[PDB]
Amino acid sequence: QVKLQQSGPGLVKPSQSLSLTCTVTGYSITSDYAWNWIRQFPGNKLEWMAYISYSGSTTYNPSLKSRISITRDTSKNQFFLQLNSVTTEDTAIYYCARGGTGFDYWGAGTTLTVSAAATTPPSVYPLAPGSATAAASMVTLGCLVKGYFPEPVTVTWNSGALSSGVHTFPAVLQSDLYTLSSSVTVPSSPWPSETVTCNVAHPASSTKVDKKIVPRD
Amino acid sequence: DIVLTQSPKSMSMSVGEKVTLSCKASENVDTYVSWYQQRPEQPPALLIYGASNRYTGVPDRFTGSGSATDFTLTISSVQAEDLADYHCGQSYSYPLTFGGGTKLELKRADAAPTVSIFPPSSEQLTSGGASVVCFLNNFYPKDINVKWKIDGSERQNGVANSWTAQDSKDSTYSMSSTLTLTKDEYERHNSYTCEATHKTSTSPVVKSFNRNEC
Amino acid sequence: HQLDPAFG
Repeated sequence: QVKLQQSGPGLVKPSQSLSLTCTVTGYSITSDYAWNWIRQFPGNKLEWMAYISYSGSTTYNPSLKSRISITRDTSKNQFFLQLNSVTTEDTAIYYCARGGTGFDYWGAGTTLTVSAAATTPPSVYPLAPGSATAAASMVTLGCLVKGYFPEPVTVTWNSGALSSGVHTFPAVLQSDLYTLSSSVTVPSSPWPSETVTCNVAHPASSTKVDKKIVPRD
Repeated sequence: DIVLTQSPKSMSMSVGEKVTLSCKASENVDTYVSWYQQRPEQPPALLIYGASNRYTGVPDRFTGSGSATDFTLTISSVQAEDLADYHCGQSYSYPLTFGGGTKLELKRADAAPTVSIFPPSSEQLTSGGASVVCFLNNFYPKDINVKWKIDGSERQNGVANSWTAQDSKDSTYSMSSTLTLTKDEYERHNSYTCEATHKTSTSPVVKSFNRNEC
Repeated sequence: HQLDPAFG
């Protein structure tokens, strides 16, 4: 049946302009319905941007009509969205959608990151216990991964051998670089005595580092 | 343009309950309110349109009502696959708008957080870094307040917090709080405390360490 | 081809 799929740049410099493509299968964009573009910010807040009716009419959300434009290619059955003088407040997830009775069909949506940062490898640091905090039975080890760009980071413990008791948190922003941390709580039987290694991987930077948590001095 | 407010921000309930979500408008929107569901890392899907009409494929435990201003999404019987975010939008006026969303969580037995604070690794310090990390794991409910103390003083600079979404096994939450400073900074203070205050205790849960403690 | 007010 109907099918929508977005595509476009995944990371751009601020103030630059760009175009996000939406290619639809199973339906003609000259047949019927309004073909929209919607973005969702980091918080689940949805925001309508603009659409191009099947007839050709275009409508834009007043707060963005100064820097955007919806266009199409009936031949290849797609429509695009151009954004100019983009700001960082623009990083989010973009969806192309068909509207008729509300928003009918959506696509997987594509994520956009507006940053000035340059691909740089992360710093993986072992987090052994402070020598005194570790209430009996279970012990918690950590793993700090700071200043890496772009996302995502891949983190596992003991090549995957460890799975339960693991906590990986969302990457945040320290300046314009990400920092992420992961934890693992294992029985107080394992640690010093059994090697635990966290494995981080940064596809972008083609980096890959194993880091062993050894008891501190 | 007509603002759509969703009253229930985060609703916590049991499987097999009865949840009624509310969606209000600024101005009349006739019956042009649709409801969309959004399971994590998934796109919104039409659930209810025309205020009441159930979109093709939507089970029965979903019913909507409301006329140009006050609308509701009722889930007769809540299931685990209803655990998601629900949005509502009008399609009456030019700039189409959505609400802030209503997250539907799962209710579970309260749980105190397991706190752990680690001094910076010698690897980072040797490079001039000084990050103190604290983990507040597997706790419930969501609401908690972490606070850092250095030599007994509160400190707001550097703190970068991070919270995981509800766990899909024990239904708990987890947070890490990081404090960053330059080694110079780090080496003039000696007592580092990670103080938390959850609702499962009348007193704050605190983890701490003294730097001159090998 | 019934579109809501906001559309078209």
